[PDB]
Amino acid sequence: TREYTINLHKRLHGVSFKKRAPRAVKEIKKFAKLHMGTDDVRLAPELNQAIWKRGVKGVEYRLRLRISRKRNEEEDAKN
RNA sequence: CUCUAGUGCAGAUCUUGGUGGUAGUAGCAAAUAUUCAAAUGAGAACUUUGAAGACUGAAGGGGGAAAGGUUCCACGUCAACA
Repeated sequence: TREYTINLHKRLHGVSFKKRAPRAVKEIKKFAKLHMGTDDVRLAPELNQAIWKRGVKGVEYRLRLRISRKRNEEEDAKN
C-alpha cells in the first residue's frame, strides 16, 4: 500500500461544470495505471461516494486515497 | 431446290433489370450528469439485481370514451431482422 494524494485540479478546469465530476472519476482510473504498474484497474462504491457527497459543480481537491494489491493474484484495487 | 415474313441498331431529359458513382465519407435521430459492484454466461455498459448520484412530480403521477382489436399474458427461440 501507499497512501496517495489524488489532486483533482487539471482535467476538471476545462470541463463542463454541471457534468464535471463524471470526468473526474475517470481520472481516478488513469492514476492507477502508471504509479503502480497494473493491468487491471478497480475502484469501489466507497470511491464513488468519496467525490459525490459534495456533488458535481463542487468537488474535493484534497482527495487522498488508499490502494492495495491483490484481488485474484495481482491487480491494484483502490482500497 | 426455291418460295415466303412482325427481317441488319448507338441515341426521343427512352425503355426491362442488375451493377457502377459520391463512399465506408457524412448520417447515426432536439445537451434530463453518471460512477461502481454483482448475478448468469460462449460473449455483458445495455437483460437482471444491488450500492450511489443526476432528473420530474397541475405529471416521468393517475385514468375513461371514440378508434383499433388480443398487440397484454405466460411459455419459448437467437436465424432472418433491430
